[PDB]
This record gives sequence, C-alpha cells and structure tokens, in this order.
Amino acid sequence: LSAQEAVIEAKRYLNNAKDILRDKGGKEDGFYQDSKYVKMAGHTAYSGVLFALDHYFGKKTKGRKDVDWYKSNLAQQDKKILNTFVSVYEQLHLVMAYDGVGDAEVVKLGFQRAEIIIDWVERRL
Amino acid sequence: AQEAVIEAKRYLNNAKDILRDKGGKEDGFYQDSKYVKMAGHTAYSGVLFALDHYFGKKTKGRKDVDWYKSNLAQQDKKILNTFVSVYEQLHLVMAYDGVGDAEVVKLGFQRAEIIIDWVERRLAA
Repeated sequence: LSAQEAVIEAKRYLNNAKDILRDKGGKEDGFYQDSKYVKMAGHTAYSGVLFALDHYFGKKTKGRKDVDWYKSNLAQQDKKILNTFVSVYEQLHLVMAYDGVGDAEVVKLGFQRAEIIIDWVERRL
Repeated sequence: AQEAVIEAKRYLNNAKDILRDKGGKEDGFYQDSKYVKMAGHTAYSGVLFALDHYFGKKTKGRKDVDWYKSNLAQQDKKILNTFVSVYEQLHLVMAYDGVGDAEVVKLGFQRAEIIIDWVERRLAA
C-alpha cells in the first residue's frame, strides 16, 4: 500500500461503520438500541483510525501496539490531533466497542473526530 | 424536600464552573485532567443526588450503577438510555479517565439536565 491507498482504506472502515449503524444499529429516540452493532461499528471505525495511523507513522519493534504507542507518536506532532485521538479512543474503542453504548449525537461527534484524524493523516501526506 | 432537584443543579453548575475556571480549555479540549475528573464526578454525583431522592434507599449494601439502571428500566427506556450515556460520559470518560472533549462534555451535561428534569417532573406528578 501507498500514501493515498492507505488513507482510502481508512475512510472505508469509517463508512462501513456508518453503514452498520444505519442498517443494523436500530436507532430509536436518539439511541442505537442493538448493542452488538454499536460494538461492531465502534470497533470497525476505531480500526480505520488505527489503519491510517499505522501507515502514517511506522512499524514498531518489540511487541503489541496499544493506545500508548499511538499517543506517543501523536504527542510529538500535533496536540490537537492527540486530544482528538484520545477522544476517539474513549468514544469508539471504549464507549461503543466495549460498552455497547450508542448515543447517536455523541457517536456522530466521535466519527467526526475519527474523520478529522484520517483527513489529518491525508493532509500531512 | 424536593429542592433535591435544586441541589442536583448546583452540582451540575459547579461542574461547569470548574471546567470554565480550571479545565484549561484549548482547541476544544480541556487540558487539565485533574479538573476534568473533578467536574465529571461532581456532575455525575448531581444526577445521582436527584435519583437518590426520587428512588430512595436500597435495603442492603451500597448503590452502584446497576441499582440506578434497574430502577430506571421499570420506568422508561428513553430515560434509561439517557442515564447510561450520562454514566458513560460523566462517570467513565470524564470522572475516571479525565478526558474532556468540550463538545462531547456539553452533550453529556445536556443528558444530565434531562435526567434531573425528569426527576423534578415525576416528583410533582
């Protein structure tokens, strides 16, 4: 993969996640009621963010890549984007992917934050 | 009495004041986690204060999140989901992890006022 193919794929995970919420999330009264699809959507969107960051940054020697690894790298580049990322981690990786909670307005914001990180990577590119 | 509702709102507004005065907001993120945590805990404790006054007492042990959820499930599902989102945003993301995405925090606080108004509005039934 290359600069822009990597960023395109990242954006496809995002749109796949939005598609999942739209089609299977069961939005009623501002909340996605079907928890398993909130988790799937959150995990997929988060993975899109990590795909973009995985390419934009580097490959790491010695062991698994956790939230800290991403935090270090962003913290050297752009504090706004780091903060945006920690917010995406909280909203997509923990609230959605782990807890299964889909407050639709909060989710929309969390995806806006993920798209900001993808579009950042693409701009820096 | 049911100035339980007023005291709940004092916690919420105190929480907003702490973020304004000590949260260190920058580029849309509160930079000082200490105060994000404090604000979150205070706002969340406000909501619990209104709830504790409406639902009263649990016969054995201490309350936790499951006690509030099962009490709210018997009452109304929109309000259940609203409270879960409060729990996610104010108790987990802010109070515990110290993450303050100001736009997201605002929604969390709107959800909290929704719950306090629901209490006020049931108690005057």
